[PDB]
Amino acid sequence: QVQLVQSGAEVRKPGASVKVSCKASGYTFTDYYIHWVRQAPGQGLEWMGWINPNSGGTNYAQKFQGWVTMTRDTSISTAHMELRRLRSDDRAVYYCARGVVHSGFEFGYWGQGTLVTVSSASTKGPSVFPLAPSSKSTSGGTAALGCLVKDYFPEPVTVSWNSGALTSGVHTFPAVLQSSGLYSLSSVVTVPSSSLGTQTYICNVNHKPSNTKVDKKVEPK
Amino acid sequence: STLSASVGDRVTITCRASQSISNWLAWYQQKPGKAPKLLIYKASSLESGVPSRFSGSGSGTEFTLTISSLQPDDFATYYCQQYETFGQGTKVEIKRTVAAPSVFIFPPSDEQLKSGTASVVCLLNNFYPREAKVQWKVDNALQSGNSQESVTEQDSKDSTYSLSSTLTLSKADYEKHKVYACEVTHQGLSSPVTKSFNRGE
Amino acid sequence: DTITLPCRPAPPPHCSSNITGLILTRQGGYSNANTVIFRPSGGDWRDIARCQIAGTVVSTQLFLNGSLAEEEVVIRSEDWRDNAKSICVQLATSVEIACTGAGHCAISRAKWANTLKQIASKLREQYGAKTIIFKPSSGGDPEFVNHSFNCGGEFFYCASTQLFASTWF
Ligand SMILES: *[C@@H]1O[C@H](CO)[C@@H](O)[C@H](O)[C@H]1NC(C)=O
Ligand SMILES: *[C@@H]1O[C@H](CO)[C@@H](O)[C@H](O)[C@H]1NC(C)=O
Repeated sequence: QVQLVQSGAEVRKPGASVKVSCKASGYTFTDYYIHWVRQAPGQGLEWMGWINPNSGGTNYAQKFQGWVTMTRDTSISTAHMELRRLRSDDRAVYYCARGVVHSGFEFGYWGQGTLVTVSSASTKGPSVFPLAPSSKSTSGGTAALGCLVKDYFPEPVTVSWNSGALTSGVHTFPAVLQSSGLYSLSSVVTVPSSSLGTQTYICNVNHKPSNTKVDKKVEPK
Repeated sequence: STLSASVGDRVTITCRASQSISNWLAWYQQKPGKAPKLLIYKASSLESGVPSRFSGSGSGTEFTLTISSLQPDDFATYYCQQYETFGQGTKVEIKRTVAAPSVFIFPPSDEQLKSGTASVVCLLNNFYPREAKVQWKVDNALQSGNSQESVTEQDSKDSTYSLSSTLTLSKADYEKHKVYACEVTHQGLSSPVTKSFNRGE
Repeated sequence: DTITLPCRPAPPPHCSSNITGLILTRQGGYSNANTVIFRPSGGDWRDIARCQIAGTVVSTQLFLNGSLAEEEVVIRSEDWRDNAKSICVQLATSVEIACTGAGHCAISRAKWANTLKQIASKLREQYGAKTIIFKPSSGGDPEFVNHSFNCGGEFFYCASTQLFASTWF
């Protein structure tokens, strides 16, 4: 079983450095090349370079020549890639890939990916605000209501409605980075209009990095 | 570069690359939030653990990936690769009937209006296709540059999309205007649907 | 003028040999600016045995006391467009390297520069009328980032930075 396990998510200040690990298992670590491919949020795959685990040699792309350093540690079968002079546009996911050939570019084995975000912001709990339903939110026979999770850092954050007892019709939108450097999302849920005057809806927002757990009750009108 | 196909349709994705003596061309499939999977190497040869409905052919500079019959598992994004160069992705989504959006608007909460920033939220729920247009209006003045949109992925059952547009104003600017409205244009709507409110009511 | 390569430890003058070939690696990323960069091989020992032109002398980057070509410089590779496969270079006329014995091995700067242009010319036949650039090694273990070899059972390491720092239009 050939598997590649990478390090967890990393948050770095701009201009610092990040060292990502990629541990190999199930095969002879020193025989096969190891590549590194980054992927922007909605953009495509970008090859950065490979490293020769036996000789230690490397071959970076010209776009990254000078900003990337690839090393390996044969005692632990782990390949390291360090990126220096970090910038805000370097926020992406970095995969390590191994080919089916000894030194082929046909990548048949991938790591799970390492999310690396570069931001100047500091850890801050979210400010949870309700999205109250009213006549302006009763398009037809159904109604809509939600919670606005605003100004938190870093990702992620979990949103629950009535402590998992309400899942049908729930939509939790992906987080969007605001101009202030803080994340923000909205989680909505659609219920019958008759249930507004009979059911109570409380959203449970949970932020692990800041250790802040917020509960807000949404009321009609 | 989006492809709307149904279960059972035939899909041929064409990749324009350089000609190779050995026809070096690889295809990949990627799911949301998952690492890519190798489907085909050397233009035509398949991969172990890949269904036979995938195939490839490459003569000269035209290389194509073909799915004989789309299954629910095949709806993803596909990349072609030639050595270290990767191409643009081609997302294959599920095709269904047109569903008009359900428009909802939310004024800023009283709890928020203590911090100095007002947030109005316009919600478009359960619609197909993804191409929708939201236009903000403040005192019948068209707005631009002061909003952010967020779309969900295609739902697993009804195969629809959901969209949220948040208008962000300062409390000084919010309390200087009365009527706030988001207009919605969609193929399912015979006319633009407008949802507005008055500040304080 | 000569080119003095720092070597550790000091190789005796009788370990001087003839340079018969090189093994290179093309830099990844197609610049599309008629510019191709070549560095010493970032490959292991599998790349050297593929060339078959290296002699019985254990050696990296440069080939010592190997087999020469006939009347013309020959360039070979398993795939020319795969930057992961090394590029074997076989010289027509050898380049003599003489080690002083005080931690330095000398090479004729004129002869090395003349053979460097003929390698850049034969590479243009494989990649088009482009500018050829030679840069130092990208890194690695001491046996591969440096020009390494053995001589009677003793291991030697020489820095070859001065051999790969030229641009040819
Ligand atoms: C190469 O051959 C010469 C001439 O026979 C010899 O003196 C020298 O030691 C050889 N080089 C090596 C590295 O064995
Ligand atoms: C190198 O080749 C020359 C002829 O070109 C030969 O005389 C000599 O012995 C060889 N070896 C050395 C170490 O110069």
